[PDB]
Amino acid sequence: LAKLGRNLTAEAREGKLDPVIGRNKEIQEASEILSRRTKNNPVLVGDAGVGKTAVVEGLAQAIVNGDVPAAIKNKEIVSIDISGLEAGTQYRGSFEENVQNLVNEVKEAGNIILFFDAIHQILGAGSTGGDSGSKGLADILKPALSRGELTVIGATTQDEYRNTILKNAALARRFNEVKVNAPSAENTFKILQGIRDLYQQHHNVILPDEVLKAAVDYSVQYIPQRSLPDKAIDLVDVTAAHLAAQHPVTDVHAVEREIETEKDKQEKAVEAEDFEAALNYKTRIAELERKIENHTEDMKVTASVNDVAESVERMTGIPVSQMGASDIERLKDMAHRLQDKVIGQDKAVEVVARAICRNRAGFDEGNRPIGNFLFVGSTGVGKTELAKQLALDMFGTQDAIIRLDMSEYSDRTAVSKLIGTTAGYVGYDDNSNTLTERVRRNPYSIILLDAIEKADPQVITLLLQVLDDGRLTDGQGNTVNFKNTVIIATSNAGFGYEANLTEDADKPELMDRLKPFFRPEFLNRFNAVIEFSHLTKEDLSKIVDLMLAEVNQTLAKKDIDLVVSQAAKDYITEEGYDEVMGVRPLRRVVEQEIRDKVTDFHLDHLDAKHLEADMEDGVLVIR
Amino acid sequence: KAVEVVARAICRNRAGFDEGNRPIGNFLFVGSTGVGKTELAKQLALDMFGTQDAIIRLDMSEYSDRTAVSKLIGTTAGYVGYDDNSNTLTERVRRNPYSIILLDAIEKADPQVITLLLQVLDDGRLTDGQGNTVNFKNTV
Amino acid sequence: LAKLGRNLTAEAREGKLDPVIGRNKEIQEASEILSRRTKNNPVLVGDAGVGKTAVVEGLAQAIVNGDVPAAIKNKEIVSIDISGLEAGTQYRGSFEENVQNLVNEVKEAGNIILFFDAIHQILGAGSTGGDSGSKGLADILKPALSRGELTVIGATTQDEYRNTILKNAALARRFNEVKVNAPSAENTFKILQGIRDLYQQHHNVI
Repeated sequence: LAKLGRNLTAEAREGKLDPVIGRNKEIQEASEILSRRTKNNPVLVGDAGVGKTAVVEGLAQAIVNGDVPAAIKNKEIVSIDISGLEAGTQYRGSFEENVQNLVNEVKEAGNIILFFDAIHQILGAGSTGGDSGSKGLADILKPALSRGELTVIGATTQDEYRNTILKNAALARRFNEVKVNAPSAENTFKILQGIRDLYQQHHNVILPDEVLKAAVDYSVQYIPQRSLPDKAIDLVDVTAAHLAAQHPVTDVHAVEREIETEKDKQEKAVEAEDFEAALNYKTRIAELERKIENHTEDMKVTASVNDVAESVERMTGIPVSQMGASDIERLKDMAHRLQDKVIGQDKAVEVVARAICRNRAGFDEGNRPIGNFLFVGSTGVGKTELAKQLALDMFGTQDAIIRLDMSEYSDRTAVSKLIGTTAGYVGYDDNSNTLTERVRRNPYSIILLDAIEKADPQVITLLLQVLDDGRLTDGQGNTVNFKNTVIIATSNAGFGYEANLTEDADKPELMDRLKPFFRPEFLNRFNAVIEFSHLTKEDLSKIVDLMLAEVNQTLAKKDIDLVVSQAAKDYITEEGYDEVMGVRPLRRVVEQEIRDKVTDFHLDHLDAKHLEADMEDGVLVIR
Repeated sequence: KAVEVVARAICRNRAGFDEGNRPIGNFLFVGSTGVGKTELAKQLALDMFGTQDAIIRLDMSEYSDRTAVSKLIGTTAGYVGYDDNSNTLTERVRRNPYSIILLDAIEKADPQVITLLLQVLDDGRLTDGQGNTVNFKNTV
Repeated sequence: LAKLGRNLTAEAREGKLDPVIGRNKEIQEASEILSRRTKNNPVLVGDAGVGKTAVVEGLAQAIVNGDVPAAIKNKEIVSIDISGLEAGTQYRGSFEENVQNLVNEVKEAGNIILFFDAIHQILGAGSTGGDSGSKGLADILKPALSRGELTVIGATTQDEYRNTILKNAALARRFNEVKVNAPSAENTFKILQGIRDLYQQHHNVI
């Protein structure tokens, strides 16, 4: 049926396959794929182009070489291309007979195996979910499964397998589950030596062992993707692309165009039978051809392994050139690296970092999402620095984070004064535009529940009781499976007191103040809690030292950099350390005080490097 | 002193001294209708932009919590969706990413109605009801 | 496929292009556009007739003159006109075979690059937003992206790129983002001297 398709054993008989190894255990697991006499259609799993096809091609290779038992002797494999469904019908004719014509050859041809890369869409012409009623093959093959005539094999998503329950009588009573995969870095390296000999000749590049190791050992730290085993190709591909910026302009064709001229004269010298001239041209061209071929030797492509490691930053934008051998370095130092940029209490990192530590170390129970975190505080700096700064040390950019706005969950005001009514609480922020499509790209993300208190304890109770098993069944009956997800829930906290030096006198009573909108069943699921702790009349200058740095970092884009006095604090803090507000005035005073004065002197075209921001009597007079 | 508030924002932007992500900044004029209400927005538009194009007025009269029972334009449910992306909000914001916004008379509504826009102007970006993001440049 | 289109390198070989410069950094950024062996379909950005086509024409010029590495030697560029979709069918026949016939030449002809000025509408016959279900090319090319047969390149609005999330598996796992543009007035002036010699002769003006 490779007519109509691709005969995979025929390409195996011709040596057309990539002999990748280390996947031998999945060929060992293919001992049952080939041997089961009935009800024998497995359920493979893998990524798009993962190479689980290459396993079955590796199985086909095992069939050609006789590395298989006699149960599968002389059994051909053909890949049936369902993606070419309806091709050639013009949507005026029919295809369903070309499906029964797949059956009509192999039922009598005898000893045919059939293959697919990945299918769920076959059950469109069958029993499926959202794509029910569409065109497919199952209307012809679902009988073939029930009859036991055709066995067609291939992979899909393990969570897509849930639709077996729709027609379990045809699918559950004919299938057997495969153990998914185990892409270890140990077998990666031997493959990576196979990868260079496949690609390093493309760009005249050398990819030694330290580059292959660095392509995974250095990159694994910053790749949360399932596509890591092939990320090493991207790094050496982009490396050659960036190294190719050295020699894009060799005029190899300047000599080739000379040869085509001299050869064109040579052809005319021959027709005139002038062979002193014809020989002279063959003489020159031979030298000219040797000149071209020798240009290759002046274009050796050699990255340093440090340059390959720098490729990880160039096309990602993640400032990590300082690294590293950083399996442990990040575990211990990212916690210290955080607090250098934090404005608030210091014990918050020990709560959140340890969960990033024990997971990355691998010391975590068999089924736990990271753990449920609760930060009690108020809006602004205290609310957002933790989630933002963790995301930049964990993941580097503003991608793997979702904010759950409880403002859409106001029990008091949900009468469509704002976004909607009470009925808007369900369904939309369960799987709709857009929740799940971001959870699937980022199974691992930061969840932020913004300000718990807006709703009934049952609203908030739904998510947290369900995060025990790292799995949530949505309104449509589909299950989202959570990997390694951290939730930082947030509330509007505080406490009323006698004197500002007695704010921290009543420690557990913060939870009693916040009690009305939750219960101990909600509280006891959290990892000890992160406190309310306040802005102190203490080293305020650390905020001012960073803000002043943000001024010059902002001005540095136009090569503008002033001297800024540390005495700027003396006018800022006067409102800054007000316990009523916290860190509210800090940004408002600086962005008003300096910004306007530096603007007035750019008009005089004065060089910033010789101007000094020196305040006098609470007024900034830049020198 | 009203010009020193509004002109400086037209000055520091045009000079290029502005943080990496700020729409211009949020301004509030407390006053009453007539001359005091409208001269600032109109006269700034003629010195910034010269004609009656880059300016939208958000009528809070459509946001009366007390009277939205369809005595006038509509009910409470008319508060959402229409003055978020509908005929015509966004097609004017796309021609004029930079425009003057006028919120006419805050007091007509619940603080949560007015709170929506202003908490979202921090990053110069607003996600609408259809899941699309409007990106604000240099908007006052 | 310039039949059916416009062969941009052929017009580059004939000296039919406007040699605008100052955009060399976007040709330097086209070092990856030409060289990436797989998952190599960039995401350009620009204004309508901005001349980001002129960059790729400037890239085509770089290919003709050998100002490019060997990764892209003898690689032709053709502009495939999606705006002529359904042209000649009378809305009685079909076009989807004339799409598979774009594939059928270049898959075996070898060493063809394909171009578009600006596309979002391809995913109408695919996965898009408001214009989902309309006619397009993506039903034939989205497999071609997954297979790695055809790479077609061009620009759009950077905010329109948000629809990648709909079929990220075909689009996010096959694309790379371009740094948009930087039209400075410094390089404008040298162009402006090129603009007068192109137009000042039209009206006998200096």
